[PDB]
Amino acid sequence: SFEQAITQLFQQLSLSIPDTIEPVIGVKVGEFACHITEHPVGQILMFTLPSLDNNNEKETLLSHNIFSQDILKPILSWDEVGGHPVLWNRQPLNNLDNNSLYTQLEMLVQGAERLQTRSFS
Amino acid sequence: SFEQAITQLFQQLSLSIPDTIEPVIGVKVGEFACHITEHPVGQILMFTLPSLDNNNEKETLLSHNIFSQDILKPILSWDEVGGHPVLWNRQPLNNLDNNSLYTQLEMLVQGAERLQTSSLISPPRSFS
Repeated sequence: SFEQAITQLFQQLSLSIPDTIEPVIGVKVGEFACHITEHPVGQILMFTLPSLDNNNEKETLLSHNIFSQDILKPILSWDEVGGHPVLWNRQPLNNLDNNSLYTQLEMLVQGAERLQTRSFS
Repeated sequence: SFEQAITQLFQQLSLSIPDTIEPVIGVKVGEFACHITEHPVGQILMFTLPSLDNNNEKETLLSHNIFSQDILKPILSWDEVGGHPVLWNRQPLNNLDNNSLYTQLEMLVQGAERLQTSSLISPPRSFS
């Protein structure tokens, strides 16, 4: 059912339907590299690694996480292993329809856009 | 199906079943007042307002929100409307079990207990 979900999603996005479906699928939407996988079993998980800013205060960052009427609104978190932010959303694979994966990906990138409101090595 | 959930819950918790069942139900465990409600429709939301500390840094507080295998692991957030922190979890009202609503409340409370910092001995504080 996961393979069917990724297949259907790639179709809707006009993406080359993979004959081989890896555990973690990748889809880039502009500057946001999104990852799609099943975890835990029966749950579709999508995450992106946003680039926050030291300027943001704790309460402001935590404000993004308040619940809303949309269960797909993404959660802003931190991965202590890698040492960087992680924005993610999740939904059940049992209760999934034709616009589901597509909508979850859209909700994730919109949440990522909301986190932005440069120097490099 | 929501009222059917609050009953089984209160029953496993040996609580008095109200006469009206407000859209938002309240259950208090220890020092944590936990609010329960169906939001959005079909989803059972539980939340409590935990006491935090400037001690914890932004990365520490956000690290509590990483995804894991447990979908009931609560989320720490901030409610800018009320101006306070909110810890919450949520699960499909159409997939509950004879141990789900319970495990959800337990996960929320355990999450709040861990964020709390209590004095060894609470001193007497004045007020009006």
